Amino acid sequence: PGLQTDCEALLSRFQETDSVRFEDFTELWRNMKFGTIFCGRMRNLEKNMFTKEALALAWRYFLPPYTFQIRVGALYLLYGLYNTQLCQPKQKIRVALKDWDEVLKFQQDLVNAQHFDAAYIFRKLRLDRAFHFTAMPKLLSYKDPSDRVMKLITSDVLEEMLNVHDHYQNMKHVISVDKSKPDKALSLIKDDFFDNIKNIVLEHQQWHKDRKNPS
Amino acid sequence: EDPETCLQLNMVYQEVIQEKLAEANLLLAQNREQQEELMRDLAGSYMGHFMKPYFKDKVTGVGPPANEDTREKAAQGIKAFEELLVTKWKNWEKALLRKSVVSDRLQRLLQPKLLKLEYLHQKQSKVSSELERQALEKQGREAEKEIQDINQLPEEALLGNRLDSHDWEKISNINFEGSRSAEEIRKFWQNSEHPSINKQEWSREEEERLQAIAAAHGHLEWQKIAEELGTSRSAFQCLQKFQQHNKALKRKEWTEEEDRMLTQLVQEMRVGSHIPYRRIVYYMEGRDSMQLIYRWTKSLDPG
Amino acid sequence: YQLYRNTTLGNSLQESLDELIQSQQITPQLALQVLLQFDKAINAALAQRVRNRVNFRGSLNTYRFCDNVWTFVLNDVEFREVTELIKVDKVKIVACD
Amino acid sequence: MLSRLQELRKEEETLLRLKAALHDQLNRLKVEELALQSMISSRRGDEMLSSH
Amino acid sequence: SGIVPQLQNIVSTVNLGCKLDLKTIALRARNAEYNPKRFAAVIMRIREPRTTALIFSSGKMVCTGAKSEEQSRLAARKYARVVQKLGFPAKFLDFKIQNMVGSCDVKFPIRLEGLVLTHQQFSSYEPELFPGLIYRMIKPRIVLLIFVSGKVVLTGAKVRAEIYEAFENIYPILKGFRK
Amino acid sequence: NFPEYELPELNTRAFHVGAFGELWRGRLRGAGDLSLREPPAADSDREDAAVARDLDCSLEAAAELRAVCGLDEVIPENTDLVTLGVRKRFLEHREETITIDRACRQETFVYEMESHAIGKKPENSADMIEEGELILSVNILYPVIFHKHKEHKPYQTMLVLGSQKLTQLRDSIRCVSDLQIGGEFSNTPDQAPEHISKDLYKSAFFYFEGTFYNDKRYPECRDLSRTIIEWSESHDRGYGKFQTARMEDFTFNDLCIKLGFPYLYCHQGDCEHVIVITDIRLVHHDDCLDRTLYPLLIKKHWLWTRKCFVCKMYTARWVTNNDSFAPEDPCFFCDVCFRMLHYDSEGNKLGEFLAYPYVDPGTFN
Amino acid sequence: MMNAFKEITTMADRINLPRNIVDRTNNLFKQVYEQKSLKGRANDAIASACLYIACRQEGVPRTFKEICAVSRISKKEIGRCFKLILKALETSVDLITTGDFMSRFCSNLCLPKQVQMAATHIARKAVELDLVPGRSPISVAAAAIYMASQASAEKRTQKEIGDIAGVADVTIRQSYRLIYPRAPDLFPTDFKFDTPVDKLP
Amino acid sequence: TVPKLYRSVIEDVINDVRDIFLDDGVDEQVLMELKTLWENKLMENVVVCQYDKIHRSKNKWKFHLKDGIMNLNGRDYIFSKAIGDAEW
DNA sequence: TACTTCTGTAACTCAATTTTCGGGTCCTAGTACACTGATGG
DNA sequence: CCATCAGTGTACTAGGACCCGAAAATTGAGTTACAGAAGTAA
Ligand SMILES: [Zn+2]
Ligand SMILES: [Zn+2]
Repeated sequence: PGLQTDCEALLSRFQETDSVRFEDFTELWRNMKFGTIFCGRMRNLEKNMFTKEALALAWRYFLPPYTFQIRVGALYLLYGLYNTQLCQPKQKIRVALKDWDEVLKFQQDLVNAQHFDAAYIFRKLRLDRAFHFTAMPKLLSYKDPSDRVMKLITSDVLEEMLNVHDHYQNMKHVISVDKSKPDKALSLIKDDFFDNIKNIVLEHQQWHKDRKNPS
Repeated sequence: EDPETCLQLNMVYQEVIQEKLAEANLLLAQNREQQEELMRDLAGSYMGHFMKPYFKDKVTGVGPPANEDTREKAAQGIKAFEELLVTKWKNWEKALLRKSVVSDRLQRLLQPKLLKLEYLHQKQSKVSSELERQALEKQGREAEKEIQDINQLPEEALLGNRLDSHDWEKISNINFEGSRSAEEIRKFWQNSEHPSINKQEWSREEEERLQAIAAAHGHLEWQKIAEELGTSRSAFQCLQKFQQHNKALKRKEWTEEEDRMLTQLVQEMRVGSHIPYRRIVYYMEGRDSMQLIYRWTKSLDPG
Repeated sequence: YQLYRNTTLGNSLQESLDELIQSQQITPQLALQVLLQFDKAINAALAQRVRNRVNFRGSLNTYRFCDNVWTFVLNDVEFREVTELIKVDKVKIVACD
Repeated sequence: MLSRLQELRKEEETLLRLKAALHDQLNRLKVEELALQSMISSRRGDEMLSSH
Repeated sequence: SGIVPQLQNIVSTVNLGCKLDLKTIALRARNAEYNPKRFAAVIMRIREPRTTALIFSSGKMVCTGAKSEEQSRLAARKYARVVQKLGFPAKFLDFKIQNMVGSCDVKFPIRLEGLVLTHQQFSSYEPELFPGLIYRMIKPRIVLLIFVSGKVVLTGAKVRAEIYEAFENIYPILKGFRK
Repeated sequence: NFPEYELPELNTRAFHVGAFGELWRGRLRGAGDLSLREPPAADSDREDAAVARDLDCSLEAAAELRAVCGLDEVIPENTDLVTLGVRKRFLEHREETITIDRACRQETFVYEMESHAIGKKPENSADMIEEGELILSVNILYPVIFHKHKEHKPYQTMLVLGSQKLTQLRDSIRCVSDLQIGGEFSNTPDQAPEHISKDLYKSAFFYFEGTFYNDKRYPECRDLSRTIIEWSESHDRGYGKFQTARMEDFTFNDLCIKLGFPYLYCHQGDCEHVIVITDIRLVHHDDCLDRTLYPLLIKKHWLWTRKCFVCKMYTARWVTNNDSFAPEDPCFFCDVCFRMLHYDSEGNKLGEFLAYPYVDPGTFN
Repeated sequence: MMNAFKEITTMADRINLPRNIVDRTNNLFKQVYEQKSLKGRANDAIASACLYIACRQEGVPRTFKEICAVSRISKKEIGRCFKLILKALETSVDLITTGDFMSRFCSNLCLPKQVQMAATHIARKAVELDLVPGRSPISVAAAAIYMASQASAEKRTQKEIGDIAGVADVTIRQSYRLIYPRAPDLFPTDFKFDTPVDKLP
Repeated sequence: TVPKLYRSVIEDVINDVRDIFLDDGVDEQVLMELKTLWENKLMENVVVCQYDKIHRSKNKWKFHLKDGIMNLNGRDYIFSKAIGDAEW
């Protein structure tokens, strides 16, 4: 009942700072008084149910296909929510087996990137034993996602491609027995590969922006 | 200088682009697996299909035959859950019962005379005589008069005397669509819903007479109590009224042994702050949940 | 209807009526009238006195249709009443409507 | 849930376009390699005219 | 191509040569059906050739469901023998195969719209009435039901060679309209 | 095997619980996370050193992280958010519409059942559960006692212990069908009560994904699944390749099942319950750590209790059919009314009726 | 020969179709009465078949269910007589396209012109992309109309579309699920709406 | 259940024919002894029934039977609806 | 009074259409049951 | 001061129509024989 809106607003206000430090998250927590989200008269049953829902939502936002900034913000959100609970038996974040690899590699990347704040937050969460290592995220009965284009093509990939291409042109210039002209048997190389991929990516982002722009 | 350098650079370029192609193809395979998951979501599908007949056919819809243990259990007269299922008698159900009984009696009283009239007509068809034909016509007129008399019979004389055998099983099928068994309908009609059972509100004089008769005659022969009460009442109604106005039904006074029993039962059947008093009552003799609630909240509470 | 005068009930009625005829205690016209009345009564009772569904599986050996009567002969048949099973080697089903 | 469906299908079309471009690149690379083999064979044929 | 149609049904007729009392056959046959209020023939079924025979009072029997000419002839002879055992002077005269229905799959989707556009004088494609294109082949008097799934059903032929030649004639057109 | 969605959000592919538990324990092997111990200036230095070694950072950096990342009720609530605003409006509405404002009996009952045994340490220290025991949050669907059970299915959820022999949950599932007393006591109600159905019919079996684990522990037990297997072996019923077991040489750790998929548990002839495994998780330190009582009833439906049709003060100790006094054919009486209505002076039944001992499902289940 | 032109005129009036179609239907009826290759068929059925043929020929085809609802015979006889007339007259009719039933279907409904164009484009692109192989054009038109209405401001349920187009809601669902995943690329690029095309039932 | 139905049928038939017995000139004692004889004498598998729908697939027969009395293994059973399947 | 069509049965094909079949779905209306809140002798 | 006895706040029932989707079944056309009844048409 509006909890998802609060979580999304907090994550957006964290990402707009373009920062990973826990100091910004703490400042946002104090300004928004998010620690009072659990405040309010509610008996133990509904209290723990709401805590379960909040932890599940935060963990869902912490996992892919969200961006790195959103994932780290959701990590701080999980830390703050779990550490600030009114339930005597603090509710635990449900962790599935299939998602353990993603979380472990995310932590490894965080520590590798010198983002010691998020790594220490995750380590504190693990040490406190705040995780219920279940089989599936939820009991079974009866945004800012991440795109694959950036994984496929980015600045470094195209830089390497064009470096290879220009080196290729140079060795073609030097291979021919005569310096005047290259051999007629090797002239099929395409110069529009970079242009073609640029066209594809610009069309993709144009579609994306005209999509997220309302009619 | 020599195209060998062209070969080396070229297959290393092919290797890098082939690694890129393999990664892209793995992404495509993952995307198509996601799409397959999504279509099976569209093609996916309850708890109700299992409840009592977990194993059931998809052509007949019947489960496996009852186990020999089930047959032995039925032999010992252990009522199943569906056999002990009780449902209240709705007002429309009562009216339907009345109408169905009236129609049943009309049909049962008409079929004999109608068949007699049909036989008389058949005899008239082949009589090969005239004076005998006129006599048969007179008999048919008498039969038709009897049929008319039966048709115009009043409801009071048509209902019966709450002890005559009607076709209660037909009512369970034609009139009722099967929601009530034949025996249930028979018992409800004979004991409770018959007009010969006084359903009017009890009077103070009637209640006093019932109490006096129960005291003098004993509280064990309620059939004779109802018969002697004068008014047309069922033994069940008399017993119900006596109990609802009785004063020895509950013990009305607490004892040390009863307090100890209540404390032991509460400590045994507690799950925390939830104390189900209804479940505690039935190990207590002649007690109600309100009495236990008051006793455990006011006196036997440790606090 | 000339269909239900073949079972145990209808047969026994037939021999009882015959026994009265040979005893000179009843006339054949009344006998046939009673037979027609029994047919009507049994039809009405079965259509209105009975509520229970059976399901039978078998390998239909033969069938036959004529003058509005089906005559199935099935082999290795199993009937399923409310809860019990009845297995028979061969069964004949005579249907008429 | 059509939002993620459309996002995924559009990514699918984009990555099929990338695969088409890369497959054309690979085909032309293989044609170039065949030309390389042919012309290197022809050129090396000029020095086995004097062998032991 | 290398694929050939597989016969699914063969309708043949024979003259038993004597009038029949359908009531007696219905009352004495093993698997006969006789409903004069629904049809004027006795419907008999047999298991070994898996065929259905309609027997008429005039003595003309129609056997259907056979998957081969020899099977159809054997089924017709079986029905003739069955009628003979019932006390009738039934013979086997004028046995003729009247229809041959076969099915096949060219194994590729077909564009029916283009086919009807370029073969308007033969094909009749009405999606409202039937989801399949009806091609009235002219060289052999055969009718082909052609579906977008590639399945082709040939009907109306009296000989197997007719079906084979009709499929050979139709296959190039379908290949040219390969969706 | 890895548990994955067989259905989008409804079911999981069949996997061995043993492999899943082994994977979980190997991915947390020696990580200091599976402890099962109660939570505990000198320790600050050790914590800083541990952070430094785990995160490849300096001691001063570890101290800075520890000090800066520290933790960061009161009835009034102001400057509300959208969800907090909704909660405030709901509280105001409840205050203005309610006069007592207390937890309802159902709420307290559910909470106490859920939290009946949390953090309860063993009295012996020898039944302590090992670090990682694959708790199964099973649920048993109640039988169709009242008619409305068909519409909405009530269930009782039990936290079964992994690597726990079967027949330990079967002996723990509390159902009224095991307390049924057979025979008819119309002639005299003072007969010695016949052995409860729990003793006469000890047979029972689980069915988990095409495998009938029959409870053949006792000599009185015999294969109930034999009838089902023979029924399936008949002409054709789709079901096939049925398996069999003994149910005492198998444990929940050795079971291959799905999550959220209805499996069967039959006992007392034909009393059938739907077994659904909501989820499987490793044992934590904030839940029960005992093994003597771990087959623990976490929730029960609190069924209704039948009342005597004569007096509405007591339950139904007897059920009468074909009664010449009752209005309804199946009529429910307590001992007092039944005795007063069905026996003249010494136990001679008055009229005609078939009386049976009735155990209230809402009292013993 | 009479009592058929009057019946044809009554059928045309029940549809409010123009007089040129009526004249073509009368010409076809006179022709088929001249060949008499289908003498055994009822005159009313021949008139209905001629009316359907004329409507199909002039470029405003109707559906067999839209002639059955007007005529006194069932769709089976209408189709049989249609085929018989096409065989006897030795003439042919161009195959119906999904865009022919767009204008009438969307005019019977209160959908705006923008939604009509959107549905027409969706259906044309869907048939071009082979998303509905071998399915009747009317079902595809109904599915396109449904998606266009659900995405647009004015929403219509499957029932109303089925009644207007004479297509069972089950057929609408079957033809809608085939084009369900490809909803956006079928829509016009410049299409305004209040309910996102990105989310639909 | 079958004995109850048989008894009810006997009672109905007797009640219906009592009028003919009275009219034609035979005493009701003959009726009573008829009832007693029928009841006393009441003490190949054949099913006599009525067909609601005999569906025939390629080889699968589906029988929908309105009502019937069957004589399986020398024991009489009654059904008000039969849904059976068979393979020829 | 002719002079037609229209039934079955067979057999594959496909889409469209209907049927129906178990279960759910939502909504109004009592129902149980621990607790409160005086209430009176 | 220990019993009373309406109210109270729920989930849990009770009927009461009512809907949603899936699976099976049907229809519909294509051939061709065959005999007899319907169904207009003249
Ligand atoms: Zn049980
Ligand atoms: Zn009582």
